[PDB]
Amino acid sequence: QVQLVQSGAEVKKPGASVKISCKTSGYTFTEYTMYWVRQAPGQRLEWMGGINPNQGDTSYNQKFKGRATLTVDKSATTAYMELSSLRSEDTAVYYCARDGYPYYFAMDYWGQGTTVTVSSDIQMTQSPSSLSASVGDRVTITCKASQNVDTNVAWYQQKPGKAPKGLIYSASSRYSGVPSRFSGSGSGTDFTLTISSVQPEDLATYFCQQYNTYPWTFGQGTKVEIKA
Amino acid sequence: NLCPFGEVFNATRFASVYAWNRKRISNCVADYSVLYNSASFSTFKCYGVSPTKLNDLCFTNVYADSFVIRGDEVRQIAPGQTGKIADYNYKLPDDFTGCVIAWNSNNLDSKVGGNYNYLYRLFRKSNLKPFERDISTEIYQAGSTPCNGVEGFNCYFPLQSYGFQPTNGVGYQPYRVVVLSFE
Ligand SMILES: *[C@@H]1O[C@H](CO)[C@@H](O)[C@H](O)[C@H]1NC(C)=O
Repeated sequence: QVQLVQSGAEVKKPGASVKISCKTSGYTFTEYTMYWVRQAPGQRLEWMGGINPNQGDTSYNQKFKGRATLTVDKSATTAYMELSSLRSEDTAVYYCARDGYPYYFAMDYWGQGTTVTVSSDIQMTQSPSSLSASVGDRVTITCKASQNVDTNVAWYQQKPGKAPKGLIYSASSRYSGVPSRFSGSGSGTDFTLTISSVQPEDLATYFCQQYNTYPWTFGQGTKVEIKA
Repeated sequence: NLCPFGEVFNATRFASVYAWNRKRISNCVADYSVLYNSASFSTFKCYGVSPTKLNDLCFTNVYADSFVIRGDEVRQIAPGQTGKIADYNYKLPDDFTGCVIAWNSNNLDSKVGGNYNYLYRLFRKSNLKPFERDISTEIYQAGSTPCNGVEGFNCYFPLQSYGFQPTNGVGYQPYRVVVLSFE
């Protein structure tokens, strides 16, 4: 089985450096691209960049270039990310995630995440931002893209206190093992996620994502509370 | 009348391996002795036929494939091999009935500072089915994000150039290769 295992939590003074690692197992390490996703405390998910471990090439989000450095060590099948000159805006949780291309688009496996604590882009908007439903209702969440993204949209689910887990890639296809009550829909600029007979375990925050071009961008998230 | 092999063996320029070159030669006599002793070959190996008995082969056409790779890659011109060249450029089947000849051509095919005429395919989606030629130059998408014909992160031009200098070790020097394929 695929497993992404990140280094443990870090506490650093302003000015220090941190090199958080992500040890992979379960698959051919050099054949899958690795991304890093930040979640500042109570904030949107943010795609920081990516490294291709075959060649060691990288793409960074302009916001994080020159703050962040992405490397790999093939011999240790380990991806690394170094954050330099830490400011307090950098206190966040950092995830590593795997590009599942070409069998499953977008990020099909995430790491546990590492909390680091210091002391023309495509826009994605979701509605509603917050939602309360009863066991058995269908819930509907929409995502509007500021530009056309064809069907290069994925949805993730983030259960309380855990890493995002993929639900839908390619706008309407389910990741392996995802419950059939989640279906995705839409094309071009308007996407919807539908949960059909909502179960108590669906208590989560749900995010859309476009991967039509770099940088990848996320929606702000839709909190889904389940009354019992 | 003996087979016109010099046209393929002694030709002044050879194809790049990804766009390997194919001559149909027919109604002639393939003789191992004359062919082997015509030059100093570094590899000469036959498959499914007895070298001694090329004269005795009974064939309508012989297919002469030629191209250039580097020394270390010569191993891959053989039935049931794997690697760049065998996967993405030139693939011999397992029921292969023919021969494979090669020789170091550093003196013809290498300039100081580099010869860049010779290219190889580096990325492809599926593997090559035997004797298939792919000369397409489509940008290779390594990630979920589409390339739209433009080159960059996870979006690689699928051909690269050998940089053939005289300085290279014998493994990275050019080798001319001829594959006789009888039917
Ligand atoms: C190539 O030319 C040399 C010199 O004339 C000759 O000895 C050799 O037989 C030629 N090769 C073939 C395949 O005829």
